[PDB]
Order: sequence, then C-alpha cells, then structure tokens
Amino acid sequence: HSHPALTPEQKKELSDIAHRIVAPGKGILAADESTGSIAKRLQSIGTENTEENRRFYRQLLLTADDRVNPCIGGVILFHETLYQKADDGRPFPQVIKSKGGVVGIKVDKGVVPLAGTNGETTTQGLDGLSERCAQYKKDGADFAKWRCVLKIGEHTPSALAIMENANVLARYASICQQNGIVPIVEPEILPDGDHDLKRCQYVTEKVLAAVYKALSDHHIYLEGTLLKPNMVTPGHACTQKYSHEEIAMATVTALRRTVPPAVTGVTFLSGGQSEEEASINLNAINKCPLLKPWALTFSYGRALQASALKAWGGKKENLKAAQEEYVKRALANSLACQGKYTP
Amino acid sequence: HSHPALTPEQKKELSDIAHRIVAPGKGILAADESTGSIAKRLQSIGTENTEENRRFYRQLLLTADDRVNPCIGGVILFHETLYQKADDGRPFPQVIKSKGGVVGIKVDKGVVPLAGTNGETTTQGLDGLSERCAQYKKDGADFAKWRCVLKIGEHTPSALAIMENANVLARYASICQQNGIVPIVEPEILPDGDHDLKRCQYVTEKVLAAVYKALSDHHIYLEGTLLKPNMVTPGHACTQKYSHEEIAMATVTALRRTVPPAVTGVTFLSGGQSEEEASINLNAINKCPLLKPWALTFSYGRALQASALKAWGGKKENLKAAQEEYVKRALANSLACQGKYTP
Amino acid sequence: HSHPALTPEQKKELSDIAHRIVAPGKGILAADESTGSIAKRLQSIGTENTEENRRFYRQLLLTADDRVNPCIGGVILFHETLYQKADDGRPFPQVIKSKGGVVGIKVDKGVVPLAGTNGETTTQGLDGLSERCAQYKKDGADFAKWRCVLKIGEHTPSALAIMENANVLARYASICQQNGIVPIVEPEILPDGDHDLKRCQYVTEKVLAAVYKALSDHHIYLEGTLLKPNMVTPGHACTQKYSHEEIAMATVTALRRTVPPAVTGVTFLSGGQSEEEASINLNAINKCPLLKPWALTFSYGRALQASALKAWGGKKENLKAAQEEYVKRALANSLACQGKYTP
Amino acid sequence: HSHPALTPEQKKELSDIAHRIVAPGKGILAADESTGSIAKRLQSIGTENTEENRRFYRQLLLTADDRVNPCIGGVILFHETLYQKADDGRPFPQVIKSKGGVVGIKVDKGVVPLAGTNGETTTQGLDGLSERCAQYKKDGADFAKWRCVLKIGEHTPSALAIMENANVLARYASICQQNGIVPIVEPEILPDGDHDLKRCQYVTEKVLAAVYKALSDHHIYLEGTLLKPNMVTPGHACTQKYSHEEIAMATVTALRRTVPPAVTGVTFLSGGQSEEEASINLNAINKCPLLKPWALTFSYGRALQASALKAWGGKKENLKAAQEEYVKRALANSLACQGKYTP
Repeated sequence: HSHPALTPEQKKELSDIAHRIVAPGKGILAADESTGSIAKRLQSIGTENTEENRRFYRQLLLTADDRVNPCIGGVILFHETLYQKADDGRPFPQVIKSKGGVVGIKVDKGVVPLAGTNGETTTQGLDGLSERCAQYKKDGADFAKWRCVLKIGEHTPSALAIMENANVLARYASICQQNGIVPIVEPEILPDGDHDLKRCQYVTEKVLAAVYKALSDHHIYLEGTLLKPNMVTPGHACTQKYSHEEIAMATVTALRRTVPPAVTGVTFLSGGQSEEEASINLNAINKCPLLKPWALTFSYGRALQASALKAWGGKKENLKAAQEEYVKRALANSLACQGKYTP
Repeated sequence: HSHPALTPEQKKELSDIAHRIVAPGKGILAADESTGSIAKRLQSIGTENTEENRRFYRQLLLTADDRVNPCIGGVILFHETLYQKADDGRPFPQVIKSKGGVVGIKVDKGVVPLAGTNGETTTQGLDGLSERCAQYKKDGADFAKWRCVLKIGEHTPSALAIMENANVLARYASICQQNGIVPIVEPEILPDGDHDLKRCQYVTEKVLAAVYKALSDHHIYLEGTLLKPNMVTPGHACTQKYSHEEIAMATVTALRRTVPPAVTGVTFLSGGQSEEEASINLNAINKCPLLKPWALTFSYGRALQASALKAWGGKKENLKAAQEEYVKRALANSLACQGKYTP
Repeated sequence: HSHPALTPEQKKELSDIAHRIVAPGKGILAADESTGSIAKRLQSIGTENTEENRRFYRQLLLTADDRVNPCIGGVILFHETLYQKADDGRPFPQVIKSKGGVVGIKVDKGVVPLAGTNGETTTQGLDGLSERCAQYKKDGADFAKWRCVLKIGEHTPSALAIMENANVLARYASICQQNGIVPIVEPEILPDGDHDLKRCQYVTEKVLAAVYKALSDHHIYLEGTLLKPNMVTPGHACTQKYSHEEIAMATVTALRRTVPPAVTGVTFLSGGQSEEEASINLNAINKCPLLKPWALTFSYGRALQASALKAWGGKKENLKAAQEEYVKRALANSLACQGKYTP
Repeated sequence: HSHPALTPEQKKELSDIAHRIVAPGKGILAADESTGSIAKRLQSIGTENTEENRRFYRQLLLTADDRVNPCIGGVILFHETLYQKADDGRPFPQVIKSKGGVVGIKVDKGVVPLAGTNGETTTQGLDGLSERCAQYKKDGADFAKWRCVLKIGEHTPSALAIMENANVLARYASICQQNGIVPIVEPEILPDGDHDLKRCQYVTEKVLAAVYKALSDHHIYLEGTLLKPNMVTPGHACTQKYSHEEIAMATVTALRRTVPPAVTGVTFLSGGQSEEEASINLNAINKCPLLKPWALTFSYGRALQASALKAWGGKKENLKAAQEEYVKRALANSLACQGKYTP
C-alpha cells in the first residue's frame, strides 16, 4: 500500500528549502568542482592547483558584495569546499547562509562506464550516501547535487543508459529526501555531436520522462526536488543554426511534456555555452509564451564563473575585478531568471 | 532516433481540438453509455430500453437551448449515437458542432479480466482502432474516449494491471492521434472499498505516472491529449470523512505530481458521486491555491444527466423539464470549471 | 499476492497439450494463411484464389498418408480452415486429430504500425480474444499462434516496439491459457537488411528476454506455452556468410540466454529460408553441443509447403505428387527435429 | 546496436571460472562474514571477536584436509579474509587455490533502507566497484558475491524493491564481468513470515524473472554468472508443513520458469535452515524429476559452518574436531549436489 517515505514535517522542510533555492530572481551558483575538474580551469590561467588557491577562488565566488544576495538562491559546493573557511574564519556554508543563499553539496562520486553501451556512463555515489547526506545536513548543506551524464549518438542514449541513470537519480533523491536534503536531479545531456535541436528535444523528453517515472517509482517528493536539465540546444558540431527563441521554445516544450508541475523549480546548467549565450537563453526561456509552472532559474558552473576566473588570473590583485565580474554576471542571470534581461 | 509520430500540421490540429474541448468555462458531456450501460439508467425509471428511446434521450441531452453552448466544450457519444439524428433530421454530431461543442466517440470495447490478478481488468478495443478512428473522424468525431478501470484493494492495483492499462491507453492515444482524433486518457480508479483519501491519492499518483510514462514511450503528443482521471476521493466504504477542500487539495496534488503541463486539460469524471457533490468538488479543485497549469474541466456522465433522466421520466411531457435541469446542471458545472460555483 | 491465473487442472491440461505438440520427432505445420497471404502463394503457381482452391490445398496438406503422423505434432489453421471439411466430409480439425496432430488456430488479427517508430509494427487481435479462443477450443483448436513482427534497422527494434510486442504477446498468452489453449509465442524477427549474425543474435536475445519478462509479468504458465522464434540468421542482404553450425550455435546460444527451461518446446519458423536450408539449420540446431532443455521442433509455413505448391500446380492431377513431396519434407524436418537428418 | 560488453576471451575466462566453481560434485563455502556478522556467531560460543580469532576460524574452514577438495569448488571471503594468511604463511586465496577451489569475495557493502517501502532494503556497494573488483582479481578472487535481501509481507516485495534489487544486481554483475570476476547473483528472499510454499515460489519467480531481465538489460554474460537464490521454502512462521520433495519441486519449478539455461550453475544458500535440512533439501532438488539444465550446487554460510563452529568452541584443542565436522558436512553437501546424499 502507501508507506509514507516522508512525514508531513519532512515534506514541509524539503518544500521550504526547494522554494528558498529557486525563489523568484534567485538562482544557483554551481561552485562544485573536483580537484581535477577545477585543475583544468586553474590551468587555463597558469596558476597552480593547491588547497589555498581553491579556497581563495571559492571565497572570491562566495564573499561577493550585497548585490549577489537576491540573485543567488543556492550554492553547490565540493566536499572540501563545505569545510573550508573564509579569510575572516567564517565557514563557507555560514558565508552562504549569511548572504541569504542555500548551501548545497555535490554528493555524486563521478561517472563510471556502462558495459555493452556506446561509451555511455552511469553515475556512482550511492554508497554510504545516507550517512554522507546526514553529515552534510549537519554541516549546513540543505540540498545536494547529482550529475548524471548522457550524450547523443547514432545509438545513444540507449534504454539501459537512460533507465540506469534515472534509477540512480531516483535512489539519490530518495536518500537525500530521507536525510532532509533537497535533491537536485541533473540528467545532463551532453551537447556533443552533430545532432540538431529536434533530436536534442526528443532525447531530453525521453530522458526526463524516464527520470520522473523513476522518481515516482522511488516515492520521491517532487515538491522537495529541483531539476537540473540541459537546455535543449543543438550539438556543438551541428551545422544548422537556431535562434535563442527556438532554443527556448524547444526547452520549454521538452520540460512541459515531461516535468510535473509539482517540481519546485528547474535550475538549468550551462552545458558548454558561453556566459552571454547562457544568460540570453535563460532569458528567452523565461520569456517563452508557453505557460511555465516552475521556477526556471539558473545553476551555472562555467556561465557564472568563467569571467571571474579570467579576470582573477590567480593573483590577489584582481580579487575586486573578478568579484565584480561574477556579481554582474549573477545580476544578468537573475534578470534572465525573471525574464527581464536585455543585454 | 527521432521519428516524428505526427507532423506539425497534425500536432497543430490536435492541439486546436484539445483546446477547443477544454476552453475556459467549457466541459464535456459524457453521453457514451452502451445499450447495456444505459439499460440500467433507463430501468431506474421503468421505461424500456429502445432505439427510439435512446435516440430521444440523447437528443434531449444534445438539443438543449443556447445557454448550454458555452458550458459544453465536448460531447462523447456511443457508436450508435454518432449515427442517430435529431427530430428535425439533423445528425447528432452536426447538432453538437452547431452548438459549439466538439464531437467525441467512445472507442474502447469494454474491459476484460486480467489473469493472475485480484479481479483486475484491462480495456480492449485496439483491434481495427485505426480504421474505426478514421471513420469517426469522417463522421465528425474529433476526440475519442477510452475508459481504463482500476480499483483499490489489499493488493490492487498491481504492477501488471497498472502497466497494462497504461500501455493500452498509450496505444489507443497513438492510434487516435495518428487518425487526427484527440485521445482522452481515462485511467479511472474506482472509489470502491474502505481506502482513505491518502491511499486514493497514492494510487492515483502511481497510475498517472505510469500512464504518462507509457504515453512518452508511445510518442504521444500530450498537447493533443486530455486526461480523464478520477477525483482523488475516499472510497465509498471509507468511514473517515473528508471535506471538499481536502479532496480538491489531494486531487490537485496528485495531478501536479504526475501530469505534465503539456496536457491541454484535465476533464474529471464523476466516479459515482452525486451531481451537487461532483460540481462542488470541481469548484474546490479549481479554487485550490496550488498552481494548476491545465484546464480542470468536467467530463460527467452521471453528474450531468442523472437529474435530467429523473425529471424526464421516459415520457415526452417532461422534455422541457429535463432540458431545464440538465442545462442548469451544465451551467453549475461550467461555473465550477471556472471556480465561480457558489450553490 | 499470489492469485492463481490457472488452476492445477488447467496447468496440467496446458502442459499436456504443449508436450503433445512438440513430442520428440514431431513438429508443427503452419498452414495458417489469410486470404491475401495465400493469394501470393497461389498466384506464384498461376491458380486463382478460391474458397474451393484453398480448401483443396489445405486438405492436400492435411490428408497426407500415415507417414506424416509421427512427424507433425500440431497444425496451425486459419479461421476459415478450422471450419472447412475434407472431401469425405470430415472436418479439418478432426482430420488433424485423427492423424495424432494437435489442432491450432491463428488468433492474431495482423500487424498495425507503431507511431513514432521506423516502420515498426505491433500485432492486434486481443479484442474478444477470450470468446474467440473459447470458441476455437470448442471447435477443436488446442493451441493458438500470434505472430509478432520485429525487424532490424539502424535504430530498430526500438524499446517501444520490443516492449509493446512482448506485452501484446503476454496478453494473448494469458487469454489463450485462460481459455485452455496453449499459446505459441512468436516474436519473429525479420531477416531483412544487411545485419550480421551477431546483431541478429543480440536482437533475438533482447526480444526474447523482454518477451519472457512480459510473460512473467502477465502470470503466463510457461509449461503451457511454446516459443516460435526466428532462427538466429544473418540478414538477407548480409554479405558475410555463416555456416549452418554457426547459425545453430548462435540460435541455441540466444535461446539459452533468454528462454527459461519451463517452456515446453521451441518451434522454429523458416523465416524466408529455403526448405533444405531450414531443415539443415534445424538439424544443426538439434546437433548443437550446447545443452538444450526444450524440444527444438519446427513450425514451418513455407519450409513445409513450397515444394508441395510447386508439385501441385493448382490441378487435381498432382494431388499425389504434392502429398508425397510434403510428406518427404515433413519426414526430413522430423529427422532434423531429432537431429538425425542427413541430406 | 550491439556493442560487445565482453570480448570472446573475457567471456571464455568467465565461463571457465564459473564452470570451475560449480563443477559436478563441488559447491561453495560461504565464508564471507562481516566483523559484526561473525560477531554474533563467535558470541554464540563465548569466544571474543578479534583479528586472530577470525583468522584462525577462517583458516580452520580453509585448511581442511584433502577430502574437502572435490567438495568445495569456491570459497566466498570477506575483505579482510582475502588478505589474511595461514599459520604457515600461505595466503588464504592461495590456500583456496592449492585445494582446487576458486577464490571469491563479498563485494557488496550491505543493505540500505528503501524509502516509501515496508521495511524493504536495497544493497549498496557499487561505488568504486570496478577498482575493487580489479584489485580482488589481482589478489586471487575470481568470483564475487552480492547479497540482495528481499522479504515477504502483506505488500512486500513491492515493484520498487524488486526492480531496484535487480538493477543493482545487474550493475554489480556488469562491473564484475568487466573486471574478469564471475558475479554470483544473490536475490535472496528471506524466509521470514507466515507465507506458505506457494507464495514463496510466486515471489521467487517474480524476483528471478526481474533479476534476469535486468541482467539482459545490462548485457550480462549469463554463462559467466552464477545464481544464489533462496530455496523455495515456507516461511519460518508458516504453520503448514511441506516435505523435502515438495520444497525441491517448488524450487526447481521456480528456477525453470525464470532462470535461463545459459546460467552456468545455481548455488543455493541455506536461508536459515539447519545443516541436515539444507543438505536434504539440496539432495531432493538434485533428485527432482524435472529436467535441470544447471549445476544445482550449494553456497552455504551457516549450513557448512554451524557444526564446525560448535565443535571448535573458540579453543585450539578442537581444531581437528571442527575440521572433521566441517569436512563431513561438505562431503554430505557435495553428495546432495550430485543427488546421492542418503543420511
């Protein structure tokens, strides 16, 4: 029969956290990056990857001025970032809360190959995820991140890949909700290949339908969840060009056909597009004439920090310049989230 | 890859029909009673079940005065009703179109038992459904009806029953959309038993999630479909009492957790409740503070025709009385559809 | 919980029928051809398609001498063939029983296209299948045939096609078993295209695994069922050549990886290969060193009748010649079924 | 299309390992027990749980005399047991190989609760399972163990529990096969409750069908796998008594309806039954008149070590007594595996 996965108090707490994350005008700063994931970004400048460099970069992202507060509703942190401190001794989660944001943590442990598939991968990280999520909850993290990676090929994504990614996302969501942490479901579809907008929309619809069927199967409280889907965009190698309005229409149509309205908000990821392109696409999505029952906010790792990283240059002199670049990008992304961004 | 089930013109036609059916203030008159299904209703008076009697009753339901036009956006007819005419020789589908309504047809061929299940049934009617739907399209039927019956027991509905009903609903929807006919997906859950509101909501969420996963699997154009779910209500034998606001909250919550917003509208069925109760529940559903992205209209067979049948009495003298009663009930149901029904 | 789909008496009857059909040395004569299906075969000779012509041809197939009795364990008939009579007035089902065979009927109503798929089809025929199967049981038919057609393409068979074909096969099996009729599950995979033996084996394994998962989901009594799979063979357009031993190894390996041993027997279909090729492939399959827990018999439509049609010529003078040719082919196929066929 | 999960060399190695494990007359000694899992067994005597006590007990189980060599085809070890040595300095995996056995390892990391279920659990351990399995392969482990726990209740096992356990078993099997390690699929069904033999058989059939469908979906090489199912037995609280022949018939029937013959062998677990009862049930299973295409061997944790533990008593004086007790029990279990056990 009906065995309640969450009590009404747990559901209320999850809904409150989720609505706080994607409150109107607020988005997510995806500051989560592994040691090797941020290694390439720090090597783009020439500055070495150390604990102090990582801490200072994340402090620069997190210790922005008051203008970021109504634009960042959540920050996804890496495991080490959740336990680093600001220059004044303030812990990074407490820095995030003091600015009105919601502390998040990347709980997935990377992607692993799926045998018998054309390079398809599934995401691991469910081992001890209950204890890890409980500890993150005691450490200030109120929501979690789980990146499931799918791509588009001549035979990809297959039934096995979509099914397994949806199942692992549903299990991660169940664990996070049991631990009082809002799960952000991220069935990312890589914009790699020559696939057009139509194929990306079809694949996104299939992936999201399977993801939400798995969430229903795992008794996931959708009001206590957020979605982190790829923007429906043509592949990087696609020759045909689509306008921002076309991309927005395709993305909103894909979301409306799969995502139930109970989902508190949809926090898009950049997916390899430039900062200006991501902001304009988010603005067009929020300006789509189709009725959108969810908060179509942003959860950007590169689209919010690329300019700040370039301006910073790895040296302390450009702290203010990089902070200003990140702040103006967050302002632009919040405007796009409200649909009022005009570059 | 992506093989288009429907061309953009077919999708546009289906969306236009679906939006016409559930345009604001309009609902569905379910006159899709078989010869044996209407036999019990005609025996409640004492009037014999006759082709002429059935024709006159359906003409009475259909030939109401002009004030019922903006309240009925669709009428589902039986196979024989689609080919009967009014007293003036006007065909019943043409009578429906002349009043601004959309002609519908019940295309399912009844329910059949599922072996190995606790009295669970699946719906048949897929044989030659393409040719039947094409003929109905040439005969004026712009949408179809398929009643899938589920109930709640100690071990019911099972995985097999929900999966099979969802699969057959998706196949029926695919056939109807290929034939240019808007499919009304009706995964009705019987309000039989002592199950409470919570169990009904859980079962409705599971059934609707499976139904829409099957619709996604069958490449169903959800904008060209309508949903006919049971109102989330306690069982008929349930001792615990629930307010209309509680029933509305449960129903809207179940719909928001499973139904994608792309669905043009949700047309509730009575499900064995009285006319006043059904209208009040629909009004409370449309007054629910939760955001509702779809047209929450009515598709009532008994809640729209029970008092009209009682007033008619099987004799021609109460023709006008039954017209008046059915028209006032349709006005009340339209007000509930707009959320402005105050009895 | 566990609701028994079949009583122990029904299970015993189904097991008895299934074991009678595929008793060692016995196979199935697939004599079921629709009016248009046999129209092409009769036009290949030059003789018109006539009720009398069809009756005489099926009598020629069924009124063979005593040497066919231990070689044919079942005969699948068309609906009209089940009610035709021999020249002496003996009904065709009674003719089949008098020879020790088991009367079968084709209960599927053809294949219909699946929308959104690359030319993929699903099989219809579930409407009133319970009443039809009951009537066939009263008319002497003890088993039924349901041809589900799948093919291999660059994106085919898809998840939807395999899932829907398996589901419809499971529903047909449930109905047949409820009506006391042994269902022959036929998830035929067309040997059309340039796909190699490896791809055919992979597709056969996936299709059969889905088919038997659906049979388990529908509570199908596998001991009262038979399987009619395509022999794992390269496509007709495949350039690479495979020996009969390679084809047999691939087929037996695909069956052992998917088919549970509870299945009473596996009755292969020719699938567009010549009579001698089909017999040699069946012999090699039965000579495969891998352990085979089921009766690997034959259910051949063309591989038992092509030479019979060629000899017959549509005229009564070659009745004996066509009977002798069919009898020798049936003896060869029985020898292959026992693994002792040496051409 | 068909992307080979395993090369023919990998498939050959997995088949060789699997056939070595369940070679006729040989079974598995399930010596895998966590520190807390063996803590209760060591506390049953009164001897403290230390590293040295565990090492001596596992050495006793592994360094038995030569008469246990043809009875044990595999030994499942815990993580710490794989890295302990004998008294002479021989590593435990090398001790196992020197006796003709195949070294196994418990790779699952325990069970975790499933939210929304009636106490149902899923098994974790997929994080870094590729690296762990590769290291175990370099450390002598040629097969792995993954215990998935299902129980029987009024609403249990549910669709979510069976589906999730099958998915995680298939993922574990895929990882193990990619790492050259034979996966032993253990969808254990707890004999807890008052459920009878019929319901246990029904649940076992459903669980095994879902497990093998998941294995097919994950492209698992079934010839390189072994099955560790529960014997189909009535619950511990079941009042109705079933004979050993009835239990054997139910178990063999459940296996034949769901397990494909490609599975190299079936290694039953004790499931909380006594040593003599487990051996007698295995003997009856191997004496079942139904045709059994797989090696129905034993993989017993308590049914091979309970008497040895009682005899040992935690003191070195009963080393030889426990040796003889365990060896006689293993000989009895091997005789049951061959069907020649007469107590």
